[PDB]
Amino acid sequence: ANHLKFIARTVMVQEGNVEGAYRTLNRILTMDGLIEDIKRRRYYEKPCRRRQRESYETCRRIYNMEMARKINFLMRKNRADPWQGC
Amino acid sequence: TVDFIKKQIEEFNIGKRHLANMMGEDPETFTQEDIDRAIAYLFPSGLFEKRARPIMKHPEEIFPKQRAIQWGEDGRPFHFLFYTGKQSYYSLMHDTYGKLLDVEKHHNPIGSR
Ligand SMILES: [Mg+2]
Ligand SMILES: [Mg+2]
Repeated sequence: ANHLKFIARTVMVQEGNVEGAYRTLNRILTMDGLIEDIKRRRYYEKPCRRRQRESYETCRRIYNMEMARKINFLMRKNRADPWQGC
Repeated sequence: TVDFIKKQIEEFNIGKRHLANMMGEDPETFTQEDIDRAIAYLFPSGLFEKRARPIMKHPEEIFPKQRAIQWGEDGRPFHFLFYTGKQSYYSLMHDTYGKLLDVEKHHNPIGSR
């Protein structure tokens, strides 16, 4: 409100395609976590009920990180197998 | 069970003669084709399932094949793959794979299924 307007969260559509530029802006906000925050902040969420969220999120992030790594590590051996029908 | 096959094939031939002499044909050119006609005329079972109709046939078509003796009288097994529990399968497998390997060293829609 004290900041200069139109500098923030602004995309300018190129070659007149609107839908593309909107997708772009959406990708911005969702990349920064603002959509999850708006949606979060429609109602309240109590501090306890918040650390639960945090911890469940962070556990899940750890799991998915690890499992991802493991998958991409074992990726090589997806290759068609040499020894078949030994 | 092999003694059964010896015995059965003997009695089969003796009964074969016995069949020809009553049915009044030359025991020599007697075929399975003739065996069928013969029994079919002697023991005429109207029955729908055809396996339950009377049969005289060479015991080999009657009985299932058997798995031979798998070890000597010392206890020692003949085939080296015996302990696989399927030797018959994995022998085909060993051979097939061997064929393949040799092919790789050497090499440097007819209605067929
Ligand atoms: Mg204002
Ligand atoms: Mg966060």
